[PDB]
Amino acid sequence: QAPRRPGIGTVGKPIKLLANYFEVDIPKIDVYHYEVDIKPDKCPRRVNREVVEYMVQHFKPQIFGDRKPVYDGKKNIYTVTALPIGNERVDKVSIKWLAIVSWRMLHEALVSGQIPVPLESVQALDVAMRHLASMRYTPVGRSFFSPPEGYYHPLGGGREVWFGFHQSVRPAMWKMMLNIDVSATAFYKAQPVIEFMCEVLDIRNIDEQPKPLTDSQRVRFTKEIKGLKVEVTHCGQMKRKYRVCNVTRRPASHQTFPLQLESGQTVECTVAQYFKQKYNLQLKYPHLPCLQVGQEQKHTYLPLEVCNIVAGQRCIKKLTDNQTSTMIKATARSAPDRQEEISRLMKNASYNLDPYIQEFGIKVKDDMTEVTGRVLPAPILQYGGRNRAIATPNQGVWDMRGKQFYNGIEIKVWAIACFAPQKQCREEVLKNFTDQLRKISKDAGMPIQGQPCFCKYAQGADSVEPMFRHLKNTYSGLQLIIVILPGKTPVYAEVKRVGDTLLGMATQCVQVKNVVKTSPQTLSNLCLKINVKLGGINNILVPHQRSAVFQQPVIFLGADVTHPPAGDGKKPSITAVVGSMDAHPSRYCATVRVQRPRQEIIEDLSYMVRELLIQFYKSTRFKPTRIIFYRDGVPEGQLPQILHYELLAIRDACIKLEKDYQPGITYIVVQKRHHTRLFCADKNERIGKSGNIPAGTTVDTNITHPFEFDFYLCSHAGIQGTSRPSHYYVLWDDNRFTADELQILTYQLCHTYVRCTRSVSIPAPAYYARLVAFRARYHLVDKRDPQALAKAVQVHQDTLRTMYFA
RNA sequence: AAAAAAAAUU
Repeated sequence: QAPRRPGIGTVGKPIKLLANYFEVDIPKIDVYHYEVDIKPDKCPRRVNREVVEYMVQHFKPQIFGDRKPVYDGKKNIYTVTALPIGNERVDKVSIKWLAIVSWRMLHEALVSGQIPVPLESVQALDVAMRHLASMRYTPVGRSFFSPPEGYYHPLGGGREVWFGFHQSVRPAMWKMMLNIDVSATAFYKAQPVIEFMCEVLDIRNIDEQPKPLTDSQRVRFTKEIKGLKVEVTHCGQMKRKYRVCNVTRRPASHQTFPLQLESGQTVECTVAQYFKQKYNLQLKYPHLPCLQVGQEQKHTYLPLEVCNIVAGQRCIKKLTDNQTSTMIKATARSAPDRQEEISRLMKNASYNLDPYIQEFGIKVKDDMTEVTGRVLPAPILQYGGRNRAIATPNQGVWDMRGKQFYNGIEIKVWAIACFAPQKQCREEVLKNFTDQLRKISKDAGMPIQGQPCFCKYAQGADSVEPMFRHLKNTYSGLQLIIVILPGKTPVYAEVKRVGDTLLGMATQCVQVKNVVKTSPQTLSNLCLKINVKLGGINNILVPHQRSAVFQQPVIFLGADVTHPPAGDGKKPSITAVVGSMDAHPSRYCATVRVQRPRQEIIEDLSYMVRELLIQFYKSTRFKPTRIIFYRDGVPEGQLPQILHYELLAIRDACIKLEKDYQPGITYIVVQKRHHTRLFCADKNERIGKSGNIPAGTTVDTNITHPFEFDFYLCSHAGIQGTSRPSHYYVLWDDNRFTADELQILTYQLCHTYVRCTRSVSIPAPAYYARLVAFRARYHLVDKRDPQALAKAVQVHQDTLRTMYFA
């Protein structure tokens, strides 16, 4: 149980909106919940649905009547009236009654408040409404897809775009709502394994050179196919499927396995020879490796040429850079375009004609729910210099033109390390970028004075550490190294490992293409990062517009955790907590840890908060009387456990610091990872080419929680596609914020982000936490272990208190 | 890595 919504907000200008939420009308009835268990039970959900379907259609007069039950594909089945089964395990499948779920109770929860929304009742409603979809389409998380028909969008690397939709049912202010959004995700093309391989290795003619793969080629191919299912072609249309657990180092020609004889003895056989003796198949590519499938001890190896990628597998592995861009061009669409697609999808699903939805007397509205939101007023920013200019945000954006940093750092001692080849970045071009940067930096109050003390060309990652060591040895007062990089490169991680964690030196990296073509905007943005890295302040919130929380010392924290990529289970999850270090709030310090893979709870949270509080005290000489904690979204089903642990840890950090130190805690989870979309009802209110809602629009009624304290705030200007409004859930509040105070404060924090003169989509602290976690992933790049991983992530004392993550 | 937004048996 979270705190109750204290009231609704009154600040700002009302704006009429439409939300991809569709009203659901449920009957006030009892539904009946049965358990099904099937043997074997390691089987995919699509199989179980087949079994249950076969069962329903066949055993009508015996044990089903003419009812239309609904099934989740696993263990749960629901019916609108009781089955003539009583209380009996009927029989490879059995059914036995479990419980009654009350939709009457769910209705009352929504208009009363006094009990938590009953999740078993919501679950039964969801299963019922997605039952037909689950048979017609391929289910993926809470979404549905079908194979490309009438379109084709390959991504490269054996991947392609499938279009589909997200569907979920959620309790809202007075009613259950159906949330529908259009969606698109990457799937693997169903094609032979050899063609998959050629795509991922960029081989244009596999018959050109019949020689084994290089080690790099095999490694690259391996990371790509590991975990996928494949099916075999050499058996008479049997087409047995397997999962890939590895790719052999040896060609099929050289790969051996113990061949078991009828007697039970074993002889050594090669894969190539086996396929000849057994299937009378002489391999075309005995130089290519095999797929190891099944257990890593059952020695089962498949030559590539007898294998196809199984149709219909989603790509969980991360997309590359092109891949991602390619996908966005095919999938993104303006707010109005998306708005039409949702509505068309909605009109074309005909939910009220779904005979399952009818069986349960459920009704859904055809039209997007209308909602009134409010556009919050944007805070003004205070700049420095002799004019002390103000910036007034306009549609979520302002600029540095005519403005000096609130506190600008003078830069007299700085170096250039150019890791791009000299021919691609010659001294004259380098001097040109340098001259430009200096003019711009001087205009911003952060003058880079004179010539660099050191400017040298190098190549490769291995050269970073010796050069940086020399630099630290020779210029112990070096303020900055500008590192020039040739595109994406392993030296970046090396520069950050060496500068952030080994030696404690500030570095600002810049792509050579940006050095070669100096745009004013780009150089100006570089100054923003450089100034704070060197301990400057770019701007502050004009102080009089702040929350009453600033009457006393207050600290703002942001927290995030990043998990290792799919496949990786070895690599750790990373936890990051940042905290404000002044009263503006502008400057932040960071803490970071490594922990058990996949754990969402921030395990060292108490330790981490304690460090931040101690550092806050060192810097301001006050103890905060309040702690405002912004937590990145977690999985809904785990957040009671998350909250219980983390709220206690934060409390513990205070308690373990000093007797009688009890600051008030506000704990807010921020979620961008959801499918709620908001559109202007009035065409004329749409902003930009993308036609999105204005930066600052806030919604805290109608589509939000029926009794708890949550709101949507779209803090940023929509540049492309359809904006995602961030969702804020208040899980704890000792500080008794009113709605306005907390919505305004959250919005203001989106204007304190140092890396751009724009309101960003989440508060600065939460955003910095993400950056910090991402930087630590670079520190771990390696090119006893648990103690070694913790050390790799610990940054040097000389940068530990700086904003190295900007 | 100037930056924000943006789609996710063998």
